[PDB]
Amino acid sequence: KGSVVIVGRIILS
Amino acid sequence: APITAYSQQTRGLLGCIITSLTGRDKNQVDGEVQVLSTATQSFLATCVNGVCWTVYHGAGSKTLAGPKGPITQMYTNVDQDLVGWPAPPGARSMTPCTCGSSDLYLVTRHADVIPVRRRGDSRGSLLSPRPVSYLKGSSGGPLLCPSGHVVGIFKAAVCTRGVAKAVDFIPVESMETTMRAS
Ligand SMILES: COc1ccc2c(O[C@@H]3C[C@H]4C(=O)N[C@]5(C(=O)NS(=O)(=O)C6(C)CC6)C[C@H]5CC/C=C/C/C=C/[C@H](NC(=O)c5ccn(C)n5)C(=O)N4C3)cc(OC(C)C)nc2c1C
Ligand code: NA
Repeated sequence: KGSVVIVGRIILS
Repeated sequence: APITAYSQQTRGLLGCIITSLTGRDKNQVDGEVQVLSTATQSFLATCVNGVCWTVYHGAGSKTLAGPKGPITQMYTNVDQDLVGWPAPPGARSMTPCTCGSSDLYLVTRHADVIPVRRRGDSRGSLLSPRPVSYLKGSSGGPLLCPSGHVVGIFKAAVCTRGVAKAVDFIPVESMETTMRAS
């Protein structure tokens, strides 16, 4: 019942 | 060239759990694609025109942890499997694809950029079949035109015997209708 969390990212080139 | 990608992890197990409970994420946000996690699942989100879009089957009705506290979904469409939150500051916002190329790419959570042939509005074929285990956790990941503009987000895999030959996606068109409706 918590929030969704950003745990990482993807950088596009 | 061609389109390439890499991933950077920003949080560990413990921090993710705590941020989940507080709804507060003070971390710097960057990149076109966010790797998201809930208590039980991980998946992707793509930022397009200032909204971070993902699948309902990952996010449900949940808020997104943010710098000012939990962010409420601005768009929720259950049957279309689509949700969106206003993109936190720092996410790189993608441009929807115009030209209408049928030569696509799917970007996975592993930051691979894989060739897809668009077969219809919401469908594309993986030019090389992949194991379903490889695609798992990539929902919400972008399908891109050759220019790098976004055609939609990964929704579901068509698979048999553990191998996926094709993917269903949510077209940027469905995002605008969802925005127009609400
Ligand atoms: C065509 O429209 C669809 C298709 C599938 C949907 C859905 O699928 C549910 C959820 C969805 C799914 O797993 N998506 C994926 C995924 O990675 N999910 S995930 O990230 O691991 C997750 C878990 C945390 C979210 C992309 C697939 C990766 C590999 C997963 C491989 C193994 C499962 C195959 C299955 N394929 C299909 O269901 C399928 C293939 C062809 N058709 C017509 N349906 C499938 O992809 N899914 C079942 C859930 C859902 O939930 C909403 C109703 C809220 N809505 C869907 C809708 C609308
Ligand atoms: Na890569």
